[PDB]
Amino acid sequence: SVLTQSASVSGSLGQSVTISCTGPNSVCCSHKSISWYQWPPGRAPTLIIYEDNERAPGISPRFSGYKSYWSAYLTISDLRPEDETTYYCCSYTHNSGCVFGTGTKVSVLG
Amino acid sequence: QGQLVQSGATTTKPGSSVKISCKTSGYRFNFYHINWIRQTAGRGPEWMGWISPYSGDKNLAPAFQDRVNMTTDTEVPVTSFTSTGAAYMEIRNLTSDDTGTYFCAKGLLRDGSSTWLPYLWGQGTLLT
Amino acid sequence: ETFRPGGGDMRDNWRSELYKYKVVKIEPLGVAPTRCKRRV
Amino acid sequence: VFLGFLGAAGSTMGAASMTLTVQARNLLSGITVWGIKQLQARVLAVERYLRDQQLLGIWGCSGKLICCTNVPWNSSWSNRNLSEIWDNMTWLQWDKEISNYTQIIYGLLEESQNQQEKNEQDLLAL
Amino acid sequence: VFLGFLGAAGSTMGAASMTLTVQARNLLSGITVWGIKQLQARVLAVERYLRDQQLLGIWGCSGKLICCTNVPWNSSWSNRNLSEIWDNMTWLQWDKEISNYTQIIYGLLEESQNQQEKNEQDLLAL
Amino acid sequence: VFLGFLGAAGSTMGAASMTLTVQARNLLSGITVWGIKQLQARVLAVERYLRDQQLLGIWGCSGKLICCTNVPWNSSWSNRNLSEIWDNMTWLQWDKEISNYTQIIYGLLEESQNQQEKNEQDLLAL
Ligand SMILES: *[C@@H]1O[C@H](CO)[C@@H](O[C@@H]2O[C@H](CO)[C@@H](O[C@@H]3O[C@H](CO[C@H]4O[C@H](CO)[C@@H](O)[C@H](O[C@H]5O[C@H](CO)[C@@H](O)[C@H](O)[C@@H]5O)[C@@H]4O)[C@@H](O)[C@H](O[C@H]4O[C@H](CO)[C@@H](O)[C@H](O)[C@@H]4O)[C@@H]3O)[C@H](O)[C@H]2NC(C)=O)[C@H](O)[C@H]1NC(C)=O
Ligand SMILES: *[C@@H]1O[C@H](CO)[C@@H](O)[C@H](O)[C@H]1NC(C)=O
Ligand SMILES: *[C@@H]1O[C@H](CO)[C@@H](O)[C@H](O)[C@H]1NC(C)=O
Ligand SMILES: *[C@@H]1O[C@H](CO)[C@@H](O)[C@H](O)[C@H]1NC(C)=O
Ligand SMILES: *[C@@H]1O[C@H](CO)[C@@H](O)[C@H](O)[C@H]1NC(C)=O
Ligand SMILES: *[C@@H]1O[C@H](CO)[C@@H](O)[C@H](O)[C@H]1NC(C)=O
Ligand SMILES: *[C@@H]1O[C@H](CO)[C@@H](O)[C@H](O)[C@H]1NC(C)=O
Ligand SMILES: *[C@@H]1O[C@H](CO)[C@@H](O)[C@H](O)[C@H]1NC(C)=O
Ligand SMILES: *[C@@H]1O[C@H](CO)[C@@H](O)[C@H](O)[C@H]1NC(C)=O
Ligand SMILES: *[C@@H]1O[C@H](CO)[C@@H](O)[C@H](O)[C@H]1NC(C)=O
Ligand SMILES: *[C@@H]1O[C@H](CO)[C@@H](O)[C@H](O)[C@H]1NC(C)=O
Repeated sequence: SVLTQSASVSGSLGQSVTISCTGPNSVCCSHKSISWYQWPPGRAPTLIIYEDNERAPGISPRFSGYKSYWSAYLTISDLRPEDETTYYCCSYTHNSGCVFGTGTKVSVLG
Repeated sequence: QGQLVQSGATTTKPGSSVKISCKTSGYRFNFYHINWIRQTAGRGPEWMGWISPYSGDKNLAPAFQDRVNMTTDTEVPVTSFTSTGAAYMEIRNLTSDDTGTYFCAKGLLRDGSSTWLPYLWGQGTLLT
Repeated sequence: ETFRPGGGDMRDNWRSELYKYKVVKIEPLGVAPTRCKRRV
Repeated sequence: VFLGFLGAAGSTMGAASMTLTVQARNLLSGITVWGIKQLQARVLAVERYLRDQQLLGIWGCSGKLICCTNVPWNSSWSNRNLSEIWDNMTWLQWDKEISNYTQIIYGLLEESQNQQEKNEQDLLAL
Repeated sequence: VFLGFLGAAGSTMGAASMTLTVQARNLLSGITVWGIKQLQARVLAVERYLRDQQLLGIWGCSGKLICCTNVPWNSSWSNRNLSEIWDNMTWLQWDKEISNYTQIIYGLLEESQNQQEKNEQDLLAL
Repeated sequence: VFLGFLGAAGSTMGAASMTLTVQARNLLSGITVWGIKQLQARVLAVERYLRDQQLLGIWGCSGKLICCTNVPWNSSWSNRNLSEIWDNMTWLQWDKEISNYTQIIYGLLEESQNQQEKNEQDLLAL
């Protein structure tokens, strides 16, 4: 919706990608946390990264986060083959809900 | 670290209401919120709302407040730190625009700034 | 299925009132980590 | 709020860590059959208390309720993040997950104190 | 001078506050009828001592004889000037005038310690 | 090395001063005939321990194993050089050579603490 992501980006094995996540001042970013979700097509998602740069349990140290005053970034260091899916970002605070993003499909064809 | 199994693919038609179940296990059900999230065809994913099984309190987006029935049972304790819960979801004015996969999601923590964050999900239910 | 009264083992009597109770031992020492270290 | 004795038993470790003096008060006072059975209890209560005060004394934490040390947290003991311990788990859950390694830590907290004051005796040797 | 045990019992609170280790020594040692009556006394003496050492431990005064705190003196407890307390009244008179409010102060001296080290755990969290 | 309880009993005072927490652990726990004889022992063990912890508390050494003080070493007690004490004599030999003067030192370690905090109460009187 208002949280415009990075449309779509491609990659290659061993390299690192970057997904954008930015919106207007009403949802992003310095006064809101950002969460990143690996979401297979209409299946069971996975919380990767919460409270800007904090990683969920079991998340490989490849995924790193970074939130600026204007846009939040999700890096995927060292692309492994099992990475092709759609990544969503959500803006939230402590007593609110998830303002999901527009999605970004990542390809690893190499 | 438990499962959140849901109901089946109950495909109805506009006008009616649909009740979707969410039976928990493996974790203390009253310690984490149950978020409801949907990914329909026509939009992306949309956050519907979460409900606190302990406080009985409900918070849901204004896009679904006048549509969603969100209730919960009371856990049947299994062990000291385990239980089995049940969360129910309904929608009022149902259309073809609400066709999509629906999931429940246990909250992340019991305190802090990411308490209700949808962390542990179910498997999905295909609507109309 | 037929049921007949009886008893004798007098601990059944005390058990009918001590079912609500249970003895526990407090162990107040807990070790847990944080980003805290003492000075020099 | 004032939950009372063991009130935060089901609360997170971060919430319960603020209500320590509640359980600290009732650890020594309270919240001819049984004259020898009562005296047998009034002696046991002191011995259990002095053991816990003995370990606090040989760790440098004598008089402390929250005491920071020098032993770094071995991830082998529990590879859990900080925000998934104090804002999620209860102190009863934690004591189970650290049941085995609890004896290893008590020794590390000792020599880290005897070497510390041995360094301080040299710090004041001038 | 060396007045002895309770020697400054009739002296001003300022004079007696310098002779504290005198009464501190004889609080735990001293200045089959009675085999069970003697053992009943050797247990009571330790329990009374450990209670007083328990309160000193949860106030941050463990090991202190004169211990300064954070609780400001409520004038409702006693609206007496400083020079009309330590250079006029005796410690026996003072314990009577503060008999009621003595329990209020013991609680204030506790949370002022648990919040203090909770602030210190954050002071060393960097 | 780990010599064990009293392991460095024949070692120099400098070597044994590093193995203090070894003997500190087993001072309170351990390395109807005897029901009243056992209880008679479980009370004596606590009283001997609380006396040693009482002296440490009135010397300012509560919680310390190696504790530096203010009392200067009177050469009349022992006119031995520093390197002929810690690198030559054993703690058993030392306790004999200082057997007489041991009671004098315990009093000097007391008023040097009560005057110290009396000076600190004035240090914070502003
Ligand atoms: C027993 O176990 C249960 C379940 O584990 C514990 O309940 C959980 O407690 C934690 C903290 O105590 C809760 O986290 C907090 O969540 C609030 C969000 O609440 C706000 O929004 C709600 C929806 O709009 C609303 O209900 C709240 O309004 C009040 O009124 C309701 C009436 O229904 C009342 O029940 C509520 O309790 C509210 O008082 C409220 O507006 C969130 O705001 C908190 O974040 C703030 O605080 C933290 C620090 O505490 C801080 O880090 C943040 O930055 C922010 O400042 C906080 O996260 C959690 O929601 C509860 N429920 C769960 C986990 O399901 C219960 O506490 C345990 N009790 C004991 C005694 O052990
Ligand atoms: C749905 O919510 C309404 C709100 O008024 C409540 O009355 C009703 O009980 C809920 N549904 C069921 C089946 O209980
Ligand atoms: C962790 O503990 C093991 C033994 O349990 C030890 O061998 C290892 O060195 C420790 N690691 C750290 C980083 O302390
Ligand atoms: C979070 O905890 C994990 C242990 O499960 C650790 O590997 C990781 O480095 C921690 N991250 C932060 C930001 O503390
Ligand atoms: C402690 O040791 C036992 C040995 O039977 C083992 O089963 C248990 O898993 C250990 N504890 C933890 C937390 O791993
Ligand atoms: C004094 O004590 C009363 C209660 O006894 C309390 O209400 C008041 O706030 C206190 N005043 C000060 C200045 O501490
Ligand atoms: C003296 O004590 C009284 C209380 O009786 C107080 O009101 C006054 O301010 C004090 N004056 C000085 C100078 O301390
Ligand atoms: C303590 O309370 C009693 C209640 O009977 C009262 O008479 C007495 O005056 C109080 N103490 C003081 C110092 O006022
Ligand atoms: C040594 O002790 C004696 C009494 O035993 C005392 O008179 C003398 O002043 C002391 N000397 C020093 C230097 O402390
Ligand atoms: C060595 O000890 C003796 C006491 O026997 C003392 O007189 C002398 O000053 C000491 N010398 C040094 C260098 O410490
Ligand atoms: C202690 O006093 C006795 C008195 O009989 C004396 O023989 C002994 O030499 C004294 N101790 C020392 C170390 O001089």
